[PDB]
Amino acid sequence: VECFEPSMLKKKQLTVLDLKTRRVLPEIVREAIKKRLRTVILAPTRVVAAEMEEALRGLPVRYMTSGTEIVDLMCHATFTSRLLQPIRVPNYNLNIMDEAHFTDPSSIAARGYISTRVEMGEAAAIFMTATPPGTRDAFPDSNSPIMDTEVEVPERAWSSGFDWVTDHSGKTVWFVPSVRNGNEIAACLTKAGKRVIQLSRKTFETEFQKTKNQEWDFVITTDISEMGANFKADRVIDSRRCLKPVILDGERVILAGPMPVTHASAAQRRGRIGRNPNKPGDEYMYGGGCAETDEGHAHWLEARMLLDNIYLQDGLIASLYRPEADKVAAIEGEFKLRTEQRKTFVELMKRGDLPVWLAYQVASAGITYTDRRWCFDGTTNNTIMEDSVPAEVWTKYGEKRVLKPRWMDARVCSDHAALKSFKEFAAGKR
Repeated sequence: VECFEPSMLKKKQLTVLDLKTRRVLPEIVREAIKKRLRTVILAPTRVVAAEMEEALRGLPVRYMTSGTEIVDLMCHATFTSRLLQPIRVPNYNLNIMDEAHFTDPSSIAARGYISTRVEMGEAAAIFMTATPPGTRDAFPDSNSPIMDTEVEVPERAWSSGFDWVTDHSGKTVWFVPSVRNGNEIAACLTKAGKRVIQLSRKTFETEFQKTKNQEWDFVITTDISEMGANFKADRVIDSRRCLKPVILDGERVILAGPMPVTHASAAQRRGRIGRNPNKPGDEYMYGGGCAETDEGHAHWLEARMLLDNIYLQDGLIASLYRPEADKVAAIEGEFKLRTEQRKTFVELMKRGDLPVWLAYQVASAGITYTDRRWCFDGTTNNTIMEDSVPAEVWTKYGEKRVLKPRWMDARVCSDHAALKSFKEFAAGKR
């Protein structure tokens, strides 16, 4: 609940610790070592993993990010990846997930595996988050009072009518629905004389350090900053919008929206500020309402794809964490692959860096990892565009062909670097 007690470490217990790194995590870790409980600590990002190392200095933690530790620490994604691969992973007696609201498929699957293990009676778990899966509170308490204001927020370059944006003399974190959208606002700001840092999923791990090392006026970020990113800011501007990956007719993935964020997302975005007890009056400006946009969101179907392929016990398939389990319509076990296709599936996701859903379509079709023929033999309306002309690649055979994947997932080309990565894939370069 609000305070940790040693009883939470008992098998069969699952606790949502709302709302840390603190001396709280070290407290938990000390209690776990004293009880000789084999423990995992799951961090959302490497940035958070490094922060954790700092707080846990002196404690026997194996950082998978003496030689003899009984506490392991790794990223959410790493845990789930190790589960899916042939790799032996301990049946941890205690599972600690930090920023346990993370809606990445790997994170959802991890919650599912972990929560099933506690239901079986095999482990305990602690899910640490200010915004539990399921929450409807966009305005949770904070360390210091926040001034909340509903206002029209620009989503395109502007010149007049938004003076409050540029008249501010402090530091602002501005949440946008997409990289491309952030690029436009960033350009507008920079033209206006501001110093801007941009953050997204693919750049976060390396670019977040700029917020410490460089002067800045605005951070333009996608939803990746909802996962414990700490800024020394006094204002958040929140579009209150996101893109929603959606599977259409079981045959394609589109990026729907922009559309309203969940209450959890809004709460996390706002929670970037109001954090300093000695600094009341941080500002949260928000530009729309919330909605349950995690319903029918592809990430929870992708989570099922992952979990269907993780062994737990003969004949058993882990269920999603119950508060999240209605976000997807699927039959448990429907995505279970046989050993060789599973291996292909994993390789497409890791080395291939393909979205889960796409990796599944390819693997389930009996295509081997290196066989890229599918990247070119799709229908005309699957052609991927580059600067409003069909995108082209040289195949590993040396033939120039139009990128036209058999299965279309919009995430493969939603911004320049995504397209650059998929073109390299289609070319057989990884």
